[PDB]
Amino acid sequence: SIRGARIYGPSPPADSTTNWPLAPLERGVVFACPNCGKTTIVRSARARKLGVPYRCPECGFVGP
Amino acid sequence: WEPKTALGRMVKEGKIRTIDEIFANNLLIKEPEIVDILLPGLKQELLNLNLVQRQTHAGERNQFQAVVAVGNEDGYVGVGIGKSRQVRQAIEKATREAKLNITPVRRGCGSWKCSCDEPHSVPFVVSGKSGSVEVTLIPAPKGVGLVAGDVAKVVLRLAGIKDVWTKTRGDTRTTLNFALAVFNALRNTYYFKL
Amino acid sequence: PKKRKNRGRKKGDKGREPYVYCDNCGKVVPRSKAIRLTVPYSPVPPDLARELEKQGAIISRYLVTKTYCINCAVFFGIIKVRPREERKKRVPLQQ
Amino acid sequence: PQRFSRVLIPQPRSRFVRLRCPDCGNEQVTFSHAAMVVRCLVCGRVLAQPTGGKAIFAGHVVKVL
Amino acid sequence: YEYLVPLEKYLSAGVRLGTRLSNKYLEERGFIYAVRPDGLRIFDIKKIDERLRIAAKLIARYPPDRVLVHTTRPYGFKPVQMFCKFVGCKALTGRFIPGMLTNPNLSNYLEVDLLFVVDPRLDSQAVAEAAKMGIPVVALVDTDTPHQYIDFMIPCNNKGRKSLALIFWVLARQVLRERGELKPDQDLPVPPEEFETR
Amino acid sequence: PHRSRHKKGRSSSVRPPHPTVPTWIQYTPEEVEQLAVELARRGFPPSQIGIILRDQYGIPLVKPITGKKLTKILEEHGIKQELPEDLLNLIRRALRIRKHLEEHPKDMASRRGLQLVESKIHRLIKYYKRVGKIPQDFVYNPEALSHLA
Amino acid sequence: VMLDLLSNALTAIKNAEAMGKRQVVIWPVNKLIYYTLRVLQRYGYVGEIEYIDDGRGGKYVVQLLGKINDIGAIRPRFPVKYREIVEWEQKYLPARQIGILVISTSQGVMSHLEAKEKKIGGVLLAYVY
RNA sequence: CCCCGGAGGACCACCAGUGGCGAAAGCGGGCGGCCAGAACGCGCCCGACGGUGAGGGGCGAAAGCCGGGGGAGCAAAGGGGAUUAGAUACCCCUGUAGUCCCGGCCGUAAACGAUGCGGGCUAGCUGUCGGUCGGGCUUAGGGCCCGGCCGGUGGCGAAGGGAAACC
RNA sequence: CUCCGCGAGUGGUCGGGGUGUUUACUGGGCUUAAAGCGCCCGUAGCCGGCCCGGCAAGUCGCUCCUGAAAUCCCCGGGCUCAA
Ligand SMILES: [Mg+2]
Ligand SMILES: [Mg+2]
Ligand SMILES: [Mg+2]
Ligand SMILES: [Mg+2]
Ligand SMILES: [Mg+2]
Ligand SMILES: [Mg+2]
Ligand SMILES: [Mg+2]
Ligand SMILES: [Mg+2]
Ligand SMILES: [Mg+2]
Ligand SMILES: [Mg+2]
Ligand SMILES: [Mg+2]
Ligand SMILES: [Mg+2]
Ligand SMILES: [Mg+2]
Ligand SMILES: [Mg+2]
Ligand SMILES: [Mg+2]
Ligand SMILES: [Mg+2]
Ligand SMILES: [Zn+2]
Ligand SMILES: [Zn+2]
Ligand SMILES: [Zn+2]
Ligand SMILES: [Zn+2]
Repeated sequence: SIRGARIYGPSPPADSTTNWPLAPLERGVVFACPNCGKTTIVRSARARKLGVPYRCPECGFVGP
Repeated sequence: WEPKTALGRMVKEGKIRTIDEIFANNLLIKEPEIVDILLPGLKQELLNLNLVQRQTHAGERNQFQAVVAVGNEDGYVGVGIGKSRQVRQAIEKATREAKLNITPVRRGCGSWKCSCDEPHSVPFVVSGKSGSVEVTLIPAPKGVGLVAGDVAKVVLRLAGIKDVWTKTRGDTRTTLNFALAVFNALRNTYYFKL
Repeated sequence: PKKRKNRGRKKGDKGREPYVYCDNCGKVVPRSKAIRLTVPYSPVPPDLARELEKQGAIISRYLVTKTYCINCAVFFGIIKVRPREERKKRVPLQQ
Repeated sequence: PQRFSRVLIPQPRSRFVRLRCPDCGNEQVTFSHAAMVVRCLVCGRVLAQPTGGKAIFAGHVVKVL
Repeated sequence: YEYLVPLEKYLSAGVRLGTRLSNKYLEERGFIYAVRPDGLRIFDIKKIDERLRIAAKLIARYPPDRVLVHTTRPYGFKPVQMFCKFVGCKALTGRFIPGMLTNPNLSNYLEVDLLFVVDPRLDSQAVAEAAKMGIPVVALVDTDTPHQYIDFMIPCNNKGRKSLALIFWVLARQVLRERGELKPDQDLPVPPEEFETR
Repeated sequence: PHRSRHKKGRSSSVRPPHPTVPTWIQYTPEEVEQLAVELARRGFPPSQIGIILRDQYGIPLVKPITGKKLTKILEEHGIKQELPEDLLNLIRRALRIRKHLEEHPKDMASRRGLQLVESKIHRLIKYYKRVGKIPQDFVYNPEALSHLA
Repeated sequence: VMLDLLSNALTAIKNAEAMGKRQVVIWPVNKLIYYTLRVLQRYGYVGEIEYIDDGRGGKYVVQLLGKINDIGAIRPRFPVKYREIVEWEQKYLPARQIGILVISTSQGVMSHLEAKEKKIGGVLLAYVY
């Protein structure tokens, strides 16, 4: 994959189900799990528009 | 200054002291004052200035369209456009939109003819496009320099890149589109699924 | 530039159309691209007070269709020059 | 049928049906989508009429295999 | 299965009545339960209850002032009004002014961290601004609604006054219980019927 | 037609992924072979024989029960077609089209159908000559091939 | 008419990854497809690989991990030498540390890293990054 | 103009649709005969026999040409009546090839979706056509309604693409 | 008059390459900008399903006999360095 490349800059928030990064000037959405509230759920704008499902690592809840 | 918009309130209250945290947590900048607060070392350059006219019954009504590139020379760049009846407020509008549209740029090595682990070039091969100008940025060995066009060199230097190889397609004489495509590629460095 | 996605005529997946002849005209076009406006039609309108329910006088009405090319359809006001946004509105042609 | 790249394991949508002839009473195995006139093997009466889809059965359906 | 409100109240308010359209997305999710021989879509009332519960937990975790509840449907003006009066949220019935969330130079420039639209197919401007700004969105979706930019959806009959009033009363009661001003036994000071618009 | 058709259908039978002997079958493999030879002597072609076995006799597939194919069984039991079944069918179709074209010489649609059928005949002859199932000197002469109709 | 199952499967994987799906179903398949998927899973670009025994040759259900930025089969299948590996490396990959070429060699299908380790050559198959 | 009769040539009104069939050109009254090509359903047969295709072919609107028949309506050319500065046009009356049929030649068209043919993958919503399956009803019919699949045919529109219109 | 570029050179016209992703293998385009033959059948050619066994022709690895010298790239040395 990546072998010893040290890539600079701030790191982006990673989408919690597709690893699509919330890039600068595009605003995703970060919230807490609606069923538990323990884990965080991150949705990039692409996944929000496409309606990509998300799963809680702790509970078995799949939301928009 | 009044910290209109709540992000500006936190930025003037010092709860956010660095520009890196905004782009780390996906925060949207709606005001330029946050940018001048968090990046006092911001250099702005006038990349292009074209005269633009509308036809009317009494004759053409001219307006300046100024393109401005802002950058910290350390991996932060943005480009903005401003149309105004006079050049001064046209440049002011372009500077404000550049400050609003500033974004981080990922840097590194990755050229096959280099081994240094410095931010001198782009980390991987990236592409950008604006209308029909397509610009591919390629990592280069250290010491080569900027091997792009002049406005591309200005944008890359403002973004804090030392060496790169470019591959362009389409009419690069459209200075606005060339600048926008280069800035688009630099912003597309963050769309790479690492 | 290509105006309309229809080609100006809702013809369907075919190669040639049977085509018709225009009224007050003959420039015309095929079965599609022509206007087929229908009117109720009856001889001697409002004489029903002085006829019909006088004598025995049983009248008849006959729905009638008139076929027009684009030139006549614009000429008798059955078609206007709508804006680009309103070009895709589906309205009936006043019966 | 559907696309073989979309269905995981494609299977036959038809079935085999056992029939009891109402005249004599012989049991027979017959394709559900019979593309011919299926007759009782003993008395000779018609047990299945072919259509464009599932065949029409004249004998009692003992069990669908 | 144990219900937030009785099944008789649910099936009298008609919360599980869907539009006769198709929705492959909702069908795949499983919020569609049964279609009659007249083409009417019926939701799963159990899934409706579980999504009401999880939604109430969602609004409970936010400060009520930073939650904007909006509808343009006049049928939803009243239920959202009593819901939001009893919770304490920026409310908005009527026209969502464009630029309220995107234009900070506007007089009604609100700042919220959660948006709750009654119907996303009609309240599109609020959903569009929420997508542009990165604000979480909750919606009472049925067969006709577009699912884009909705972080949480409750498949329910978001058309009828009775269904809207019952759903908003249930949500207000559960959000009050989760906040802690009500234990799991009490009800609101007013019945569901006062939520229904006139 | 073969190229640029208006429709491209998917109609075909979906068999089990690995066919096996049916548990309910009342026919042994040898009885299956005798039934096939009976239908062959009656004169049905192999496709029709398979349909007859599936429908009247409830034989789902000859290959799982007997381990052979229907034409292989017929070949073993003294049944050998002059030409392969599909090639013979195409030749008979071409002969019928030519007989029609004798009395109707202006049927251009029929002429195009005949061209399609004859091209199919040529492709099948190329394949069969390559695999040796027909003599390498075989040539499609409709005037000398009238006996197959 | 279907010609190259490898390019078909790789482009199907690319389409599913662009749509952000969790799993992609691959029909028809061959051993070359299986070994390519094995190399991808070994380098982490592709997750779990489940075989399905439908009667028509088999299917592969592949889990996607959000790791692919671009995939594709190099066609034509160019014969490459060990000394010639590096120019194809620079031709198809971004960065000297990112991505891998897939090569079919006389010791089997492997990555360009393993080919350079073994000091061999072969036929180029695909690229991943 | 009306009625009573006869003769002749063309076309197939409404139903009738971005409806159907066909490779394209193209095909619209009914009945019958002879053919062709698809879609659908199938645990039927063969077992890769496939794609595309230079060169080489065959089909190919209208007008036109060669020979024969026919000729109702229309009608290039032409004649006349008007209009105009002029009017060898546009309007009116008339009118011949031609238009129709048979055999052949021509081989062209904005012959257009200005979009070569084959195969795979990639949100959906909606009208309609054919087959088929599940349920409900029944003008008890080859019927109607809802849902699924397959295959066409339109509209809007994810992702993506584009100089943009837009696909 | 004064300044600029190169300098024992500096200019003019030609031809080649760059320019040029305007010949496109890398690497272009064909709805409307130039560009899908009016449509179809098919020869050569090119491109072609899956599994198993044999070969080892292409392919890959090593090695040998070679591919004159000069020329080209790297290294050391000798002309005062340089050539
Ligand atoms: Mg035409
Ligand atoms: Mg529907
Ligand atoms: Mg061939
Ligand atoms: Mg061909
Ligand atoms: Mg040719
Ligand atoms: Mg003619
Ligand atoms: Mg005459
Ligand atoms: Mg006349
Ligand atoms: Mg053309
Ligand atoms: Mg184009
Ligand atoms: Mg070009
Ligand atoms: Mg053109
Ligand atoms: Mg064409
Ligand atoms: Mg030509
Ligand atoms: Mg032409
Ligand atoms: Mg060898
Ligand atoms: Zn959870
Ligand atoms: Zn370096
Ligand atoms: Zn007219
Ligand atoms: Zn019987």
